Amino acid sequence: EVQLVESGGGLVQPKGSLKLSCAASGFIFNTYAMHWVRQAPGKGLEWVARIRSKSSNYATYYADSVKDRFTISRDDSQSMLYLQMNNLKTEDTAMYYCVREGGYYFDYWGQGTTLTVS
Amino acid sequence: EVQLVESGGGLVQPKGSLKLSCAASGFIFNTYAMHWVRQAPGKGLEWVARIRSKSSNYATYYADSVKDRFTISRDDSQSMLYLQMNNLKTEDTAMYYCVREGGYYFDYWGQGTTLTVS
Amino acid sequence: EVQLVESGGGLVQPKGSLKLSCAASGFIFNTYAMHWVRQAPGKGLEWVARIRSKSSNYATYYADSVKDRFTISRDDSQSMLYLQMNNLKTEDTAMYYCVREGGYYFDYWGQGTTLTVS
Amino acid sequence: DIVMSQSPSSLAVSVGEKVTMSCKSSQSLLHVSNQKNYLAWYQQKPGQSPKLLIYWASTRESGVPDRFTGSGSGTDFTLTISSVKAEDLAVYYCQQYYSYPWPFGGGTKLEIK
Amino acid sequence: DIVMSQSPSSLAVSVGEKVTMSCKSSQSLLHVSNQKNYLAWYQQKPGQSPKLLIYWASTRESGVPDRFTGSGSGTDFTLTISSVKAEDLAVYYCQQYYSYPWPFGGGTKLEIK
Amino acid sequence: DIVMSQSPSSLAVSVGEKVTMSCKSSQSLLHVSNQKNYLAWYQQKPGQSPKLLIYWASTRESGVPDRFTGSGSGTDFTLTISSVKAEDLAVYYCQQYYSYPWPFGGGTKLEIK
Amino acid sequence: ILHYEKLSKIGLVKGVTRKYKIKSNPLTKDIVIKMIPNVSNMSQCTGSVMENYKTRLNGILTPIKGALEIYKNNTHDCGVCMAGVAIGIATAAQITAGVALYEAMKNADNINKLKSSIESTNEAVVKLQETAEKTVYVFTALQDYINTNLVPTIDKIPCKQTELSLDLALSKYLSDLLFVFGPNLQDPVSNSMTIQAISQAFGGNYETLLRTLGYATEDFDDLLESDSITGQIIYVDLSSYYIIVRVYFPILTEIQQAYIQELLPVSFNNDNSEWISIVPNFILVRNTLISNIEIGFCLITKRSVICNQDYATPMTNNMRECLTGSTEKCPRELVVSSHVPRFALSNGVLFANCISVTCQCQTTGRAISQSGEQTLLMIDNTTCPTAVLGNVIISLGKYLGSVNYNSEGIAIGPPVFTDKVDISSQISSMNQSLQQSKDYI
Amino acid sequence: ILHYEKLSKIGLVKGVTRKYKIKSNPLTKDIVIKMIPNVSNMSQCTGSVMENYKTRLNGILTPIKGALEIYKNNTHDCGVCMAGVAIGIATAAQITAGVALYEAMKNADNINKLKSSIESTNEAVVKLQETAEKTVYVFTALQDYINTNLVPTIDKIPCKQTELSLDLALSKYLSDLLFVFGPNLQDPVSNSMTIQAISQAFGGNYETLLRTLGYATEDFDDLLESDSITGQIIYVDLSSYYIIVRVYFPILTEIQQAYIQELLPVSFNNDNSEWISIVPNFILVRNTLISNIEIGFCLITKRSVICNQDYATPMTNNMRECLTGSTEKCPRELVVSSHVPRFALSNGVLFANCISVTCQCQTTGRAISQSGEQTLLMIDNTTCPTAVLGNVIISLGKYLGSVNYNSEGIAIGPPVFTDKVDISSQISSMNQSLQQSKDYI
Amino acid sequence: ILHYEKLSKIGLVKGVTRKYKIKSNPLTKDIVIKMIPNVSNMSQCTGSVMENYKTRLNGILTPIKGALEIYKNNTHDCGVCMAGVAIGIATAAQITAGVALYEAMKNADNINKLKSSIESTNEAVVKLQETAEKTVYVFTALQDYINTNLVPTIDKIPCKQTELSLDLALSKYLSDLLFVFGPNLQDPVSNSMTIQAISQAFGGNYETLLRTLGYATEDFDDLLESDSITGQIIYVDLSSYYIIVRVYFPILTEIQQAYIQELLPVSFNNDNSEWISIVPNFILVRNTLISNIEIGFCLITKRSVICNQDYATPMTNNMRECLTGSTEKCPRELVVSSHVPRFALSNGVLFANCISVTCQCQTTGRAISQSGEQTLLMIDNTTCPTAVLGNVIISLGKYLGSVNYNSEGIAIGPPVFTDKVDISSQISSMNQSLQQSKDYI
Ligand SMILES: *[C@@H]1O[C@H](CO)[C@@H](O)[C@H](O)[C@H]1NC(C)=O
Ligand SMILES: *[C@@H]1O[C@H](CO)[C@@H](O)[C@H](O)[C@H]1NC(C)=O
Repeated sequence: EVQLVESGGGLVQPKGSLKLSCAASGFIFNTYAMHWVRQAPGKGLEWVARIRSKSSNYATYYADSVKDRFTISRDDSQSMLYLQMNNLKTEDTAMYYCVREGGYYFDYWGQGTTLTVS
Repeated sequence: EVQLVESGGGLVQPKGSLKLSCAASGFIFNTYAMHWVRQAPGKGLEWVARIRSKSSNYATYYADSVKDRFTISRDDSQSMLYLQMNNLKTEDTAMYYCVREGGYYFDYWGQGTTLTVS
Repeated sequence: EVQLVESGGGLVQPKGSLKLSCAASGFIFNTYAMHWVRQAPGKGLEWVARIRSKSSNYATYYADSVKDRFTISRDDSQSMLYLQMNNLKTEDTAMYYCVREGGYYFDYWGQGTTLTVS
Repeated sequence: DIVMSQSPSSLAVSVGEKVTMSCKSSQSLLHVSNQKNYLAWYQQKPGQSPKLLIYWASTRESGVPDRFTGSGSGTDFTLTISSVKAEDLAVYYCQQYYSYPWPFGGGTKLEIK
Repeated sequence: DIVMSQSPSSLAVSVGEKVTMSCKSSQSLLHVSNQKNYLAWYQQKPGQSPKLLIYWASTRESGVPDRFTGSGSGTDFTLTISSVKAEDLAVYYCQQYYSYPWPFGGGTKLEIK
Repeated sequence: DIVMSQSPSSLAVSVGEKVTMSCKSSQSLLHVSNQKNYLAWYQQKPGQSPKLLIYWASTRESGVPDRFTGSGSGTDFTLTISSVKAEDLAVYYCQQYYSYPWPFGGGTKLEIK
Repeated sequence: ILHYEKLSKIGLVKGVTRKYKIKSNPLTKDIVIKMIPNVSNMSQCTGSVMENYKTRLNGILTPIKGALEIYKNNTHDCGVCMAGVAIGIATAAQITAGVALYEAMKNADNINKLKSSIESTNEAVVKLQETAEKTVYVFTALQDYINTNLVPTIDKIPCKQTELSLDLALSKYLSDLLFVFGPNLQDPVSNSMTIQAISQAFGGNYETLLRTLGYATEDFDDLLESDSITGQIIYVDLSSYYIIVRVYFPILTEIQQAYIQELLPVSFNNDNSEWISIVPNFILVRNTLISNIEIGFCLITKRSVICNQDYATPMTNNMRECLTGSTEKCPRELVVSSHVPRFALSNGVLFANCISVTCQCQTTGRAISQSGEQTLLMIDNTTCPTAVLGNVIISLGKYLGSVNYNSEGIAIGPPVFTDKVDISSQISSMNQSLQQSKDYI
Repeated sequence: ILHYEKLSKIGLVKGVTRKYKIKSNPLTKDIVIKMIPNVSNMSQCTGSVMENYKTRLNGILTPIKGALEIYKNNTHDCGVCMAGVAIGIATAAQITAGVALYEAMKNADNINKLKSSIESTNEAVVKLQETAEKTVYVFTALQDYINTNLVPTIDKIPCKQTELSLDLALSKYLSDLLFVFGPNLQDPVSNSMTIQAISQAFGGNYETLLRTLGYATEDFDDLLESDSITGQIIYVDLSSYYIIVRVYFPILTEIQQAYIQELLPVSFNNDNSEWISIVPNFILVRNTLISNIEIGFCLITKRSVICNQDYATPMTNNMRECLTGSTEKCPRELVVSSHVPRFALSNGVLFANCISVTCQCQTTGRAISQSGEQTLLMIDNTTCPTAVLGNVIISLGKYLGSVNYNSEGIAIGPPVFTDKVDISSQISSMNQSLQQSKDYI
Repeated sequence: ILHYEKLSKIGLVKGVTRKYKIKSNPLTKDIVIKMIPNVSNMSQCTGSVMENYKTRLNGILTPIKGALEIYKNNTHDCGVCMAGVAIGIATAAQITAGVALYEAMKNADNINKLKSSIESTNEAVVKLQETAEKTVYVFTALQDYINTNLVPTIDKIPCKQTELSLDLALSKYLSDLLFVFGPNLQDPVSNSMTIQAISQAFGGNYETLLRTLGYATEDFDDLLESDSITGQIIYVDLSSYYIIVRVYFPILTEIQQAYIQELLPVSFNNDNSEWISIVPNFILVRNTLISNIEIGFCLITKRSVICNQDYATPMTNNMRECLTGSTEKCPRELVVSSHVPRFALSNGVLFANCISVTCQCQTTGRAISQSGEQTLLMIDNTTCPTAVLGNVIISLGKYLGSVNYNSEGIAIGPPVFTDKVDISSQISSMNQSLQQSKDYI
C-alpha cells in the first residue's frame, strides 16, 4: 500500500550538483514528516535531513556534514520530496533512502538510489 | 421651566449653507446631551445629530444622510447649541427641533424652526 | 584596630581647589559606606558628603552648600577616600573628619584635617 | 441597527371606545443587567411639538392622564387607551433608544368618529 | 546529543539457539510524562532495505514473528531471539528518536553456523 | 527633611549631681516594621574627635560607662547622667540617621561647678 | 455558537448540557426554639448549674436583641416607613431585611401571647393549637436527653453524678452553639442564614424541623442542598430564653433560552510534549450571549445547575474568540505529571492521544497509529468498529461532522504558566522588558 | 486622607470605622487530660478491648513524645541554654516554643508527683488539691458515659452487648481524635494550637475546661472567637496515658492612632452599562499611613477588628493615589448579572443608581430622574425629604459636603477582568503585543 | 543543583529534605452496610415512624441505583466489553471505574444470597460465615443505641416518649447522612471517595470498620491521613435498605532519584527597609529536573511527603534560573508588619537580620554589628561560639562553605506586590503603558 520510489541518482564529477526525487503513494502525504537517510558502501546507516509538515511551518533539519550544501524540499500537491545537493565531495557516494516518519520513529523505507562521485 | 428656543431658519438657495441656533434655559446645560430632530412636511420624525457632554469628551454622532455635510456644536458658557449645514439639498427642507435628552430617552422638545431649500 | 587618617589640608586662596585624602586600616574597606563631616571653628557639626559601597552602585550624596562644588570618591584596592573641592569660599574653613558608617549610624571618626581659605 | 415598525398606520375610533396600537422591533430591547426595555411612546398633536408619553416600557411621564397604558416586552409592545376622548386626536410614535441610530417608528394616526 | 553504542559487533549462532544483543545510550531515553522509551530496533537483510522491527522499547511491528523480543529501560536495552532461523541472517540496528540528531547505532551482524 | 533641636544650650552641674538634657525632632523617628528609633547621642571632649555614646534610642556603645542612659520615643528623647564626674566636661550632640540629610543637633555644653 | 470540532481538536471534548434554574417566590412559616430545657422532674438535685447556664446564655443572647432593636425602634407605618437619620449607615439588603422584620411583627406579637404555655412545655416537639391564628411548633434543645437518660437513672446512681452529667451536657450544647450564634453573628437582621445553621440551636437536627413543618420531594432535596431554604430571627426573649424564627420556602424557576455547557479536557501532543488547554470548563449561554459562571457556589446535578442567586460573570474578548473558532488565542500549559486524562468519549465517539496511550483495533488486530504532527485522534466505527484501550474493550458509533477530521490540522496557542509565584515572576519580567523598550524609545 | 466624595461618585460609599486591637501579655495555667477511662466497676466483662485500645493509643502517642524529646534533651541552664548542633534545623518560632517548654518543666515535675492519684480518678472533672503548689484539674474523656450509661445497665442486658458498646464508644472517640492528634501534628513544640482543637481529647467540650479554669466576659468571647486562646503540650505519659497542657490567656491591647475603614460598593452607570469598582473594601490607616489588611484571618465586630497577630500588607502606589483622589487610576469591572447592590445609605444620605432602579419622591409625587451622563445620584432632604424605593419609604438627612455634588462629573478608570483564566489570557496577550513591539524595534 | 549560599544570602535558608512516595497496588475487601435498625424488641410501640423513615430513605437511595444501572446494563463479557453508544458521554476515570464495578459483580452476587440472614441481624457488628467464599461483615447504623438505651427503658417511661426518641434519633442520622449521600453524590461510579466519608453511613466510625477488616501500623495511619484508603458502592438494595461497599487498601511506593526540598524564609535588609523573597517554599527534584509541587493535597511528615497522586507542576525559566544562582531574577516584597521571622538555624549555623534584631556574643560580651550595606549575617563558632538573641542562648557549630561569606555581596531582585486587587491594578497599568508605547510607535 505505502510506496516510496526514489530517482535521480547517478555518477557526477567532484564539486558538482545533483537533485534526487522521491514519489510517494498509498497514504495522505501532507500529514507526515519526511527524512533522507544515506548508507555508504559496506558501512552503517546515517541520517541526512528532515522536513516537517505544513502545520509545523515546514521546519527543516540537516546533519553537520551537509549543513550548508544540501537542501530538502517537498511538494504536497504532487506528493513529491526533493533533495538538492551542491558542492558534492567524494565522501557523498552512497545509497539514499526516502523515509516516511510515523509517530516519531522511522515507519517506511524506500528502495534507495545510488550516488557515485568520481 | 425647561425652555428651548430655536432660531436661524429661512429660505436658502440649493448648494448653500446655513447655521441654526438653540437657546436653553431652566436647567443646568452642561450636564445633558443634546439632539437635533427634523420632520419633513407631512412625514414622520427623523433623527439628525447628537452631541454629548464634557464628561464624555464631547462625542458627536450624525445620521447617514448628513454625515459629511452637517456639524453639531455646543457652548456651555452661553448655554447654546449650534447646527452648521453645508451643501444643502432640496431634501433638507423641514422643521428642526432642539431636543434635550433626559436619561437615555428624549425628554424635552423645542418649538422648531423652518428650513426651505429652493 | 580601626584607624582613619586624614591628610591634604592647608591654606588656599579664595576660588581655589584642593583635594583631601583619608587612609583606612583595621577593617574590610569595601563593605562600608563613608562620610565627610566638617566643623567650623567654635561651631557645631555639619554633614558634607556620603559615598556608598559597590553593592549599591557607588551612590553619592552631597549637602546643599557644596552640591555642585565638591566630589567624593573612593578607591577600594588602596582603601582610600578622596574629597575634591573646587571654587572654595571663605565659608569652607573648617576641620574635616573621615567617618566610617556602621549600621546606619556614624561608627568611627578620624582625627581630622584643617582647611583655611584666605 | 434595529428597525422599528408600527401597526396600524391609521385607525378610526369613537368617543368612549377602547383602542390599541402595536409596535415591533427587529431585535430585543431588553437590557441584560437591569432588565429594562428601552422603548418610548411619543404623542404629537396637529400644529404642535411632539410630547413624551411613555419613556420606559410601561412608565408614565408626569402629567399624562391615567387612561394611557404601555405594555409588552422583548420585541412586541402595545399602547392602549381605555376610553379615547376628543383631545386624543394626534399621531403616536414608538422609538427605541437602546443604541445608534435611535430610529423612530412610522407613526399611527388616530381619527374620531 | 546522545551517543548510541551496540554490542557485540558480530556474533555467530546455530539454528535453534537463543541469541541476545545489547544497545546502550549515553543519556536516559525515558519520557517524563507518558513513561515511554524512545528506542527502535531495525533489521536489514543483505541486498534489501532496512525494516522496522521494534518501535517502542518492547512493542512489535505488525508482521514481525513472535520470536523477537525487546526489553530494557533507561540507558540499557536488549534484543533477544528465542530460536534463530536461517532467515534471520541480517544486520540489526538500534536507534534513538528522542531528539536531534536521531543517530543510529553501529550495528550487529548475525552469522549462522 | 527633619529638623533637630536640643535643650538647654548650656548647663552647669556639680560633681555627683544628676543631669538631664533633651532632644526633639519635627517628625517621628520610629521605624514601622522593626519598631526602632533612629537617634544617636555623641560626645566631644575639648580638643578631641567626637565619640559615639548611644546609637539606637537606648543602646550603649561598648566601653561607655554605666552612668549614661538614653530614653524616649517618637519625637522626644532624653540623655541622663546619674552622677556627673569631672571627666564628663564635653559637648553632647543628638543626631537622626533615619533619612537624608542626616542632620546633627545644636549641641549642649556641660559645665562643672 | 461554540465551534466544537476545533475545540475537540485542541483537547476540549464537549460534555453534557444542563439547564439553569434559580430560586424565587418564597412562602413563610414561623417556629419557636427554646434554648433551655425543663428540669422540673429532677429539681431535687439540679444544684446551681441552671443559674450559671442562664447567666452564660443571657450574655450570649443580649447582642442579638441589641442589634434587632436598632431596626425595631425606627420603623413604623407611613407602607413601611424608615428613619434614615437614626439608622445612619446601611446596605440595601439590610434595609430590605428590616422591612421583612417589620412585616413579621404581627405574627410575632400573636405568638408572644402564649408565653406561659411556651415556658411549661416538657417534650422535644410540642404543638400549640389554642387558635388557628397562632398554631405554632415549639422545639426544646435538650429535652429528649433529660427525659430518656437522666430521669429514669435518678434512683440508681448518686445524683451528684446526675448534676455533673447535666452540667456536661449543657456545656457541650453551648460549645456547639457558639460557632453559629457567637460574635461571628454580626448582622442578624439579614435573611441569608440557612436552616442548617439555624438548626444548631436544636442540636443540628434540621430534618425534624422540616418534616414537622412541610413536605419532602426531590426538588425539596435540591433546594436544601443549594442553600435556598433560609431563616430570619424576629424575636428574642431574655426571660424565658427562646427565639422566634421565620423560615422561607422558595420554588425553583427555570430561565428560558439559557443553558450551561461542560467541556472535558484531554491532553494532546505537540513537539514531543504533552499539553492541556487553559479554558473554562463551564460556559453559560443566555440568548446567544456567552459568559462565565461561578459554579463553585452552585449545585450541579445530572440535568441542571441550581443556584440561589444569579452568578454570571464577564469574559474577555480573546477568550470569546477562542471559544468561537480562533484556536490560536487559546492558552495551553505543559504537562509534567504522569496522571492526566488521555482520552474521552462523546456521542459514542472516542477522542484519544494515541502517542501517549496504546490504541489498537480489535476488529482487525492492528494498532492505531498517530503521526507526530497530529494533536489527537478521533476514532469511530467507520475506521474501527471496536477499540481496546488497556483493560477496556468498547464498541463505537458514527461521528457527526467533517469526513476529513484526521486529515486537517489546527493552529496552536501560546504556552502559559498558572502558578501564583510564576504569575508574579511573569509580571515582573514583563515590566522590566517594557521598561527596557521605553528606554530604547 | 481618603477623598470620600470622589470615591462615592465612583460607587464606593464610606461605611463604619473600626478600632484595631491585638492580643498580648498571656497568663498561664496547667491542666491534665486523661485519654483512658476508669472501668473498675464493670471489670467483670470488659473483655479484652482495653488492651487493644491501649496498643492503638500508644501507637498514636509515641511520635509526640519523640518530637518533644528532641528539645528536652538539648536544653539546660546557662538563662536558657540550647545546643544548636544537636537541634540542627529550626525556625525562630520553634526555638521560642522550646524555651517556653523548658520553662514549664518545673510545674510539670510538680504535677507528675501525683501519678497515683491521677490514675485512680473516676469522675469526669476532678480537682487535685494536695498542696497549693500543685492544685490541678483532671479531665477524663469518656468517664461520664461509662458512669451514667454502662454501669446502671450491667444487670439488665447481656454484657456481651456492654462490651460491644464500650468498644464502639472507644472507636468513635479515636475516630474523632485522629483528625487533630494524628500524623497531621508534625510540630507539637509550638504554642499556636487553639483550645478548641485541644478539646477534641475531651470530646470537644472546651466550655467545661474554660469554665473550670477561669471566667467569662464579652472580651472572653471575643478572644475565644479570634483564636487567641492557645495551648501547648508539655508532657506525655505512655504508661498511664495522660497529657499535661499549658493554656495561655492573653489580653487585647488597642493600637493607638490606627483605624480600619470599610467601603460599600454600589454599581454605577456609564455608556448604557453597569460597573463595579475593583478596590479593597477594608483599608488600614496607621499614623497617616495607608495599607491593606488580610481580614479573613481576623474577627470583625460592630466596633472593632480583633486579630491574634498583625496582618498589615503593602499596597501599590497607583491604588494609594486612586484612594486619595485620582479616580482615573481606579479599575472597574462590567456587571452582567441581575443581582447587584444598587443603592446605599451613609450618614442619612442616599447614594443610588437611579438609571437602573426606580427612584421617586413621596413629598412631591414626582419621579427622580438621572441623566445618562451621570454615574450616581446623591439624594438628601434639600431636594427630597422622603424617598420611596420600591417597598421602602425612608426619610433623609442633610448632606455634608459640596453643594454642587450632582453638577460635577468625574473621570473614569480602565475596565478590567478578574477571572483567573482571564488573567492568564490577558498575560499572554500582553506578552505577545510586547514581543510584536520589540520586533518593530 | 540549587545554589544554597546565594539563596541563603537572599533570605532562603535551606531546611530538611524529604522523600517522595505515592500509593499503588491496592487489595480489595467487601462489606455490607445496613441503613435501617432492627426494632423487633420494641415493636409494641414503634408507632408509624418506620414507614416514614423507609419512604425518606427510598427517596434518598433511588438516584444512586439509577446511576449504577447505566453501567450495569451496558457491560458484559467480550475481557470486559462496553457499549459506547448506550453510555454516550464519559471520562476515562468513569470507564475504568465501570470496569472495576463489573469485576466486583461476582462477589456481589455471592453476598446477595444471604439476604435473609442480613435482614435478621440485631447487633451492630455481625460476621456472616456460612461458607468461606462469602465470609462478610454487616454493620448496622443505629443498632447499639436501640439495644443499650431504648429497650431497657421500655418499662420505665411512657413509650410515646420512646417513639419520639426513636424518631429524633432517625432524623439526626438522616441529617448527618445527607451531606455525603445526598444530591452532592452525582457520580457514584468512581472509586475516589474516602473511607471517612463512607463511614457517615455508620455514624462516622471508620475505626471500627478498619479494625474489623485488617490491621493498623504507622504506614496505615499515614495512608489513612493522606486519603489513600477509598471505597466504591457496587450494590444498593431498595427492599432491605443496605449497600455493598468494596474497600481498597494500597501500599506506598517510594520514587527513586526524587526528593523534596524545603526553604525557610527570613527577612533581610535593603535601603532602610525589610524584604521577603517571593519564592516557592517546596521544590521537587526528580532526576536532576526541578519543578513545583501542589503540596496542599499531600501529607507532610518529618521524613517524607505522601500523596495519593503525582502532583508535579511546571515552573517558569526565570524562577529556575533564580533557584540556580541568578539572584537578580528573584522577586521580593516589602514588609510593613511587625510580625515576621528574622533569623533561622541551619546545620548549627545561624542566619540573622541583625539590623532589625539585637545580636550579641556571650563569649566576649560584645554586640554583633551588621553594616547597612549587608542583607543578612551568618554566625558560626569561628566568630561567635555562643550567641544570645533575647531570651535564648545558643551554641553554634562550624559553617561549611565559603570562608569569606560576610565579605561578599549579592545582586537584588525587583520588588513585587502579591495582592489580587494589586495584581489587577498592575495589569491595567502595564496595558496602558504598552498602549502609550505603541502610540509612539
Ligand atoms: C429601643 O427601644 C427599647 C425599648 O423601648 C429601648 O430599651 C432602647 O433603649 C431603644 N434604643 C435602642 C438603641 O435599642
Ligand atoms: C533523649 O533522652 C531520652 C531519655 O534519656 C532517651 O531515651 C533518648 O534516646 C534521647 N534522645 C532522643 C533523640 O530522644
